[PDB]
Amino acid sequence: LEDPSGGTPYIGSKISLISKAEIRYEGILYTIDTENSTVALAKVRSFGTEDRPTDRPIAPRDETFEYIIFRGSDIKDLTVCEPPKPIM
Repeated sequence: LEDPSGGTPYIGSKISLISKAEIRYEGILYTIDTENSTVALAKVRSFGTEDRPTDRPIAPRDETFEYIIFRGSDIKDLTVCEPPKPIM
Protein backbone atom coordinates (compact mmCIF):
# COMPACT_ATOMS: atom_id res chain seq x y z
CA LEU A 1 0.00 0.00 0.00
CA GLU A 2 1.38 3.39 -1.06
CA ASP A 3 0.13 6.93 -1.65
CA PRO A 4 -0.47 8.05 -5.29
CA SER A 5 1.91 11.01 -4.95
CA GLY A 6 4.60 8.76 -3.48
CA GLY A 7 4.25 6.34 -6.42
CA THR A 8 5.50 9.04 -8.81
CA PRO A 9 9.07 10.33 -8.12
CA TYR A 10 9.53 14.11 -8.01
CA ILE A 11 13.12 13.77 -9.24
CA GLY A 12 13.31 13.81 -13.05
CA SER A 13 10.18 16.00 -13.41
CA LYS A 14 9.94 19.60 -14.65
CA ILE A 15 9.24 22.19 -11.95
CA SER A 16 8.77 25.97 -11.83
CA LEU A 17 9.89 27.95 -8.79
CA ILE A 18 9.16 31.55 -7.80
CA SER A 19 11.77 33.23 -5.59
CA LYS A 20 11.47 36.08 -3.07
CA ALA A 21 12.84 38.45 -5.74
CA GLU A 22 9.69 38.03 -7.90
CA ILE A 23 11.81 36.22 -10.51
CA ARG A 24 10.63 33.01 -12.19
CA TYR A 25 13.12 30.16 -12.63
CA GLU A 26 12.48 26.88 -14.46
CA GLY A 27 14.58 23.73 -14.17
CA ILE A 28 14.53 19.96 -13.60
CA LEU A 29 14.44 18.39 -10.13
CA TYR A 30 17.95 16.97 -9.70
CA THR A 31 18.16 16.17 -5.99
CA ILE A 32 16.05 16.70 -2.85
CA ASP A 33 17.63 17.24 0.58
CA THR A 34 14.88 16.95 3.21
CA GLU A 35 17.29 17.07 6.16
CA ASN A 36 18.40 20.63 5.32
CA SER A 37 15.11 21.95 3.82
CA THR A 38 16.98 22.57 0.55
CA VAL A 39 16.42 21.67 -3.11
CA ALA A 40 18.96 21.50 -5.95
CA LEU A 41 17.94 22.06 -9.57
CA ALA A 42 20.06 21.41 -12.67
CA LYS A 43 19.69 22.66 -16.26
CA VAL A 44 17.87 25.76 -15.02
CA ARG A 45 17.36 29.18 -16.62
CA SER A 46 15.81 32.47 -15.48
CA PHE A 47 13.01 33.78 -17.70
CA GLY A 48 13.55 37.42 -16.73
CA THR A 49 13.46 40.03 -13.97
CA GLU A 50 11.89 43.01 -15.78
CA ASP A 51 8.54 41.17 -15.66
CA ARG A 52 8.53 41.91 -11.92
CA PRO A 53 9.91 45.47 -11.28
CA THR A 54 12.51 45.54 -8.49
CA ASP A 55 14.66 48.19 -6.80
CA ARG A 56 17.80 46.44 -8.15
CA PRO A 57 18.33 46.66 -11.98
CA ILE A 58 19.28 43.30 -13.52
CA ALA A 59 21.02 42.94 -16.89
CA PRO A 60 19.53 40.48 -19.46
CA ARG A 61 21.16 37.04 -19.58
CA ASP A 62 20.54 34.20 -22.05
CA GLU A 63 22.86 31.68 -20.37
CA THR A 64 21.85 28.45 -18.61
CA PHE A 65 23.27 27.35 -15.25
CA GLU A 66 24.27 23.72 -14.70
CA TYR A 67 23.61 23.78 -10.95
CA ILE A 68 21.83 26.24 -8.65
CA ILE A 69 20.66 25.76 -5.05
CA PHE A 70 17.59 27.32 -3.42
CA ARG A 71 16.48 27.18 0.22
CA GLY A 72 12.87 26.88 1.41
CA SER A 73 13.32 30.18 3.27
CA ASP A 74 14.04 32.22 0.13
CA ILE A 75 11.55 30.38 -2.10
CA LYS A 76 8.02 31.82 -2.20
CA ASP A 77 6.04 29.22 -4.17
CA LEU A 78 6.59 25.85 -5.86
CA THR A 79 4.48 24.33 -8.65
CA VAL A 80 4.97 21.03 -10.50
CA CYS A 81 4.21 20.62 -14.22
CA GLU A 82 4.14 16.82 -14.39
CA PRO A 83 1.24 15.25 -12.39
CA PRO A 84 1.32 11.70 -10.90
CA LYS A 85 -0.34 8.98 -12.99
CA PRO A 86 -2.75 6.37 -11.49
CA ILE A 87 -1.08 3.22 -10.13
CA MET A 88 -2.35 -0.23 -9.12
